[PDB]
Amino acid sequence: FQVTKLCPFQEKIRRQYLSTNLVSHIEEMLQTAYNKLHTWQSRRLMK
Amino acid sequence: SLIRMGFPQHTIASLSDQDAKPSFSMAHLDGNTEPGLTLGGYFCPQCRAK
Amino acid sequence: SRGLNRVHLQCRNLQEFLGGLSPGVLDRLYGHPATCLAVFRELPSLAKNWVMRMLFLEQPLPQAAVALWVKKEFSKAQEESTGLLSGLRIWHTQLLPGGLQGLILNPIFRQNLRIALLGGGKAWSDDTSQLGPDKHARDVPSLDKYAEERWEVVLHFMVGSPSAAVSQDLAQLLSQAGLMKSTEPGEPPCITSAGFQFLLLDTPAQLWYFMLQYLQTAQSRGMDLVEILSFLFQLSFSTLGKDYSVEGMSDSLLNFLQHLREFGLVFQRKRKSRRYYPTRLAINLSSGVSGAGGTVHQPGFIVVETNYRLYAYTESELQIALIALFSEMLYRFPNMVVAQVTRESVQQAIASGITAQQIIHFLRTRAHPVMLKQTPVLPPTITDQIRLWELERDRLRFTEGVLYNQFLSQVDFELLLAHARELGVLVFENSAKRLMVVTPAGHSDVKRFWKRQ
Amino acid sequence: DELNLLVIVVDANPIWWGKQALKESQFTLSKCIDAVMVLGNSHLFMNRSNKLAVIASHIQESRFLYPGKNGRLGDFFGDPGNPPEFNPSGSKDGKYELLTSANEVIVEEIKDLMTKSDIKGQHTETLLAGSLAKALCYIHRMNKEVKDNQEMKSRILVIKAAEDSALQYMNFMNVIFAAQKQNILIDACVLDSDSGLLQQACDITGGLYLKVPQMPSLLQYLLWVFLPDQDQRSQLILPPPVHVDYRAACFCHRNLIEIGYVCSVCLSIFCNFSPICTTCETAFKISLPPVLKAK
Ligand SMILES: [Zn+2]
Repeated sequence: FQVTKLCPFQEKIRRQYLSTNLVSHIEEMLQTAYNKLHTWQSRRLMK
Repeated sequence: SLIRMGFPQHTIASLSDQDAKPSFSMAHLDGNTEPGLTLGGYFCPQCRAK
Repeated sequence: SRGLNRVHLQCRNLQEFLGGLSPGVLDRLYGHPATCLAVFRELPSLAKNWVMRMLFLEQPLPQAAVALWVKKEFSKAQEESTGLLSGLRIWHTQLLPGGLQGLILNPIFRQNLRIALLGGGKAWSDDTSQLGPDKHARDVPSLDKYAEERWEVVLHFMVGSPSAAVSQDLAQLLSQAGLMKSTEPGEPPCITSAGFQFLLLDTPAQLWYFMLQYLQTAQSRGMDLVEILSFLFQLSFSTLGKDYSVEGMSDSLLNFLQHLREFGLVFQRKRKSRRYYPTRLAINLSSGVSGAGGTVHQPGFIVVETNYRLYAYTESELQIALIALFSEMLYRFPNMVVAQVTRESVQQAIASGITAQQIIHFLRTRAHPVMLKQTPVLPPTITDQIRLWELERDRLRFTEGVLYNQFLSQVDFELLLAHARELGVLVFENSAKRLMVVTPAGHSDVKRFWKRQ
Repeated sequence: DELNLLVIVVDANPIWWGKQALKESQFTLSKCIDAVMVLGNSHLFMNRSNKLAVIASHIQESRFLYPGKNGRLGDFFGDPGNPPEFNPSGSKDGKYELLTSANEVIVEEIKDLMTKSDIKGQHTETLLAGSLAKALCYIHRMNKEVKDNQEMKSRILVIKAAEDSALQYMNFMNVIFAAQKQNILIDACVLDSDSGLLQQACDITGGLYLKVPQMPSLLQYLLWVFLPDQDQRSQLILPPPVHVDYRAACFCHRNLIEIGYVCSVCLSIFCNFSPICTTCETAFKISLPPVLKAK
């Protein structure tokens, strides 16, 4: 996910009129899946 | 025996006008199951999937 | 249609007749009894909702609020109500009272609009006709016979007065609307082509046009007195006046009262005074645009086998003189078997008019017999035979005109064709033989253009 | 040709209307009747063959203002579709004859209701849920007779003026699903009090939860927006868009449910922290509470 999310970041910089209506639809559900993986990155307990 | 019941909420995906907003159930929206041109839908309170 | 399209719809005939009136008469028309009629006769919701908008607003509003009230998906229906806005002739577009193109309604009509909806006063409960506080206390079925007699006399004038000898001037009245035709070799008038359809639906909507027929002269007759008098029978029954109309009347009010009583919408007592009571047929005038009734079993039933169309028989005294007026059928020995050798009798009536849609309407819609019991279409294959009889009268043409022959060039004859076409005197042209038919009405004008070119 | 019907639910609360006049208000209980005087006349102006039905909402019952329940408008109906035994007033409907008699029944019926309000039983508030239970039984009785030829296109108008009481809010939701089968529309006209149950009647059936600001500006939001014709309401757009959203949470619990579970197998939606039963007499296996309690 660290390298996949970087691909559209270097592509939407050439069309600012279209990139506005393309960041307010997928970010709401993507933050939930990323939050579940960010906790286990620093989790040091098996229970 | 059953656990975890989904309690979604009804939204309109707009503020004042429907055509002024990107409507609901479009292309870039995560709801790619039934695409088209609607006016509103539900979303999971634990995942925010419209 | 030959003069009945404006009768089926009431809100369209009122807007067309209002456009050709005097400015002083329209001022008195904008009254409180007329506010409940310009909206009730309508049907679309857009034309009826704008009446409430001009009542609360005290200042003229611009067109910006109208183009925005349709939001975004409603301007298509706005163009349909645009032509109706000029029909009633009550709004007015100013210059810029507070924005751009301010729309305002006539304040004379706005004052009387609140009297019959919100506000009130006193003169509304003092004048007769529009009110007349009086109850009914007379035998109702006894007065229903007089309502049928008023319409039966009109049928005698359409045939030729077989047994009537009344002095009612109803033959010339119906001739102005294209219903009755004067006989050329004789003197009793007959009937036109559009008059046959009136004797089929039997709707009280035609009687509304007869009341406004005398007003079309525009000489010494006002509409404010006719509109306030026509509202009496529009309130169904239990709407009288006892003797209040006797004290408050004049010579003009008595003239319109005698003509309305002979139509079949109101009954008047002896000596043309005392108490008056509206008939039963006036209820269907305010209910819808048409109506049915008059039978409980429908003994009539036609035949859908052969092609001569055996019409129904044995009913009452209404269908006896009705079928003979259509095309004069035949009858045999038993209970008047009508229409049994229809081959030459129908062609006798079609020679004086293209009465093709009235025979089909009488054959299909006579008492609703086949469409209720059977299932397939009522007419078999006669739909093509009826059209053949109408084309037989198109084989010839009796018209006069002059013909111009012997020209010189071909490009010169094309210029002359535009002279008779613009004036409206051209009938048929021929560019291959250089021939043009000109009516004698404009013969003195076509000869002048040829001598100059 | 065509008939219509409008059921107005007036929240006649002597407690709320009795205290509004103290705050220097010009739209009190005496002026609330004028709203029916205008809406009842504008409805008949578009079509003289319509019918009027006004239902009140008192703190003890839902009295029928028009027609009343007394010996005048109870057994015999004064509807315009009954020419016999009713024609001194039901004959000149085209002005102020039958329209005045329609408002006179409301004034005559409210006489017995205003005098029967000794408020000696402390406070009971207005049973607002019982008002809609009487409107469905009235529109179904007339529909069975008018189903032939005619169709009678009607609506449901609700005017909210106060809160609820100790009544079970489940009864207020039974009239919502019972009205969807007949394909009818339910409205809502709040004045000061706000509730989340009345807004549900406008989202399920497709109504409109309108919020009235000041009181004297009431004739504008009940004629164009709350039009019984409901023919151009899809492209009308006059009230502001709905911003807030109130639904339903737990039944017999003091928490906002969003992922919680019921007690066991019944319908009382509670929470997820329940290894055994709660307020019933059932049981529940211990094959899931050991899993949910961990994480
Ligand atoms: Zn339980």
